[PDB]
Parts: sequence; structure tokens; C-alpha cells
Amino acid sequence: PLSVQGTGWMSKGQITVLDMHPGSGKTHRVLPELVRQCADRGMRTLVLAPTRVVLKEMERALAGKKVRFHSVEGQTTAGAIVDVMCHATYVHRRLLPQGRQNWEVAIMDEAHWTDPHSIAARGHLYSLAKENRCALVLMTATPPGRGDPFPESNGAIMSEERAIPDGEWREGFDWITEYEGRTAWFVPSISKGGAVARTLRQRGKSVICLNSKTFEKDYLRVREEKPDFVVTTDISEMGANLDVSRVIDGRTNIKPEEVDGKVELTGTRKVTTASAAQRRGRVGRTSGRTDEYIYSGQCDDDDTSLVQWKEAQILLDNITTLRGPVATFYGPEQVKMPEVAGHYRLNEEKRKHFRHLMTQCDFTPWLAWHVATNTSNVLDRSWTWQGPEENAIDGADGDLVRFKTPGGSERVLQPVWKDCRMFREGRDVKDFILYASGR
Repeated sequence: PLSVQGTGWMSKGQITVLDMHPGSGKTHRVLPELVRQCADRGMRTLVLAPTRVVLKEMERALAGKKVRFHSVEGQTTAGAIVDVMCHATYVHRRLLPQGRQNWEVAIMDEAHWTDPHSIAARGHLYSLAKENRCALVLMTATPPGRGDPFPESNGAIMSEERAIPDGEWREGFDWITEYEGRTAWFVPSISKGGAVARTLRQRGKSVICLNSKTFEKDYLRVREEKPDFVVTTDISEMGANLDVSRVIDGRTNIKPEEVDGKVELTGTRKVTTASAAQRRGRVGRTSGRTDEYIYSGQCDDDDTSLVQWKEAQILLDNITTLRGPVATFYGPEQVKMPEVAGHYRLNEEKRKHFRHLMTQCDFTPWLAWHVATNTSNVLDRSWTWQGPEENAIDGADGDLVRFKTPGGSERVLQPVWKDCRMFREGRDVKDFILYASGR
């Protein structure tokens, strides 16, 4: 990889995009050497990993280099010069006063990821590099910007469009279960994945389901158990080495969107070309055999309306200050920033509350921001029941959700700011009730 040969890539202001083919050692071979070079040069270095899995892998790889691995609170005077942490950890640390450090070189792995923390993190680092405050290395097979759904790969890939079950199925689709070898099947949602997994197990196949909720614990089981099928959301687009020879890819994704002041989860969108390329990129890792990519439909690069962009600006605005040059999203993504930069910045005490809601109460950035903006006492939960009547939340039995406050009054779950992701897709209304009731 020529651009990172020598030391030119380490000069302040240099931004390097490393777009190696999947399976070519980006994370497990190149990145560690990069870090050792920085450590040898005595340069303060930041290494960002997409997930805990990768973070502990990176840890391992840096076996001679003195690093401080951050597995979000706290600060030490121990004095290692390389810090390694997840994308979200970087953002969350910068929400607090004690967490706003500076590094001369920053290396971000899986830098395409469209979780808002990742978007915010690469935006902040890009903005710092544009101000000549650090060097920046973005490592990803699908750099944000132009892209091809069928990029080059180390091994041959047969790509074929076929009808794919929209959940369970009862007859046909025999090619699914006749396949000898292991498959990764991408689904748009946890809900769809549960349906797909149910049929596969009924047909005698072994299945592991991966999503945002299960990935850090169950991804490790894939190597150990070698399931017939990995049924996965887009969470596997971010470094997961699933060790399959076929991908099944409906090319859809859930579509969280703020509509009429609420974040809705209705329907799906066709995936972006980058996303499609990452899904397809689970196979073709080596030469030898010919892998398969079975898909359905076309891509849709226009993801501008998704709530992720707003959430990324919410996060970026609160890890930057009003003073100094204005931050942006990473290059071509700036088009998708929904307001003028700084719009969502909170004062220091509201930001502390904002951070708590995300890190201790599992709130989305969108919901944490609205609560932090509009509430003054962190113990006041009345906003969870003082919303409009169309924000009433159905419980598991389809009835209203009733709960008691500590004083004994009975309330109906009906938030002022309604984020459907808090009651679906890996989050359970029962845990929100724990918050609303003041437990």
C-alpha cells in the first residue's frame, strides 16, 4: 500500500484513504505496523476501532507497542502515547471536559460506517486535519463518495439476482437450503432476521443471528461453531469476518427517519452502493474457489433523509466548540449535514445529561438531545407521559403502557419526543419503563 510507505502520511494536514480489497490484512497486518511506526517515532497516536471485538483484536496485535486501550470515563497520568478506542468511545469521551485530548496522528478503521458516532468521529478528525492539526488515515474498502456495487476482490465472485424470501417462506427457494457451504444472509431489521432464522432452523440449518444488540457477544461464536447461516443486519458491514462462501443480500435496510417530529421505523429502503459493496465484500476474500453473491434489486445512494445525519451533527456539534474554525462532516458527506454547524451544541451541563442518557440509559442521540435540550432537572420524568395522544406506546399485550411514579400516581407511557427505536429493534419498552418510573 504505497501511500503509507515511508513517513509522508504522518505529516500534519495529510489525509490518506486506504482502500484495500477485503481480506488483505487492513486490520490485522497493516494497522499494527502503522501504529508501531508511530510509536517508534514518538508521535501521539489515536487508533479508532468500529467495535469491541476489533478493539480487543487490535489490542492483541499491538503486542510490543505501549498503548492505552480504552475498553469512556476517567483519565490517567500513566503516559502511554498511543490510545486505542472504539468510534463511539472517542465521541463520548469528548462530550465531557476531561475527555478532550489531542493527537498528532489519527487512524480510523472501517471509516465508512454510518452509525452517527462514526460519522461524527471521521468528521471531527477530517476537520482537525484540514486545520493542519493532525494527520488522518481512513481505512475502508468503501470510502465515502463515489462507489461501485461490484468492486474488485481478491477472489472471483458470481453475482446473481434472485428472488429472496421477505422473511419466512413455505415452498420454493430451494437453492437456499441445497447449498453446500456456509452463507451470510443480510436482512434489513432484527424483526426480519428473526423470521428468516425461524425458517432456516425449521429446515434443519444451524443459525447465528447478528445485529447491533448481539454482535459483541455472538460474533465470536461464528468462528467457533461455523453455523450453516449467519443471519445478520448491516452490523456485519464493519469488519466482520464471517468465513462464508455465499452472501444472500435482499439489499434493503431499515429506514429511521424523523417525520413530523417523531422518529419512525416504517418500511425499508434499498441500500446504498457502499452498503451493497460491503455485504458482497464478505466473500471473494481469497483466490481459489468462486464465491457467490445472491442479491435482489438495485441500490439507492440517496440516504439524505435518514435520521443518522441529524444524529451525527448532534454528536459533532457537542464534541466541538463555537471557537475556532467550523467543523464539517468528512468531505463528500458534508452535503448531508442538515443544519448549519453548531446548531445542536449544548451548554456544558446539558451535554453532561445528554451523555448520561446515551451511556447509562441507552437513549438514541436524537432522543437524548431532545430531552437534554428541553429539561432542567435530570430527575423529572414527566416528559415520558406529557406528550400528545398519538405518542401513546402500546405494550406487549397491545394495551396502553401503565406505570406508577415513585409517589404512586399512575401514568400512561406517552412521550413528548417519540423515537420508535426505543421500543423496537433490540430495545424493550420494559427498560424504558424503568427510566420513566424513576427506578
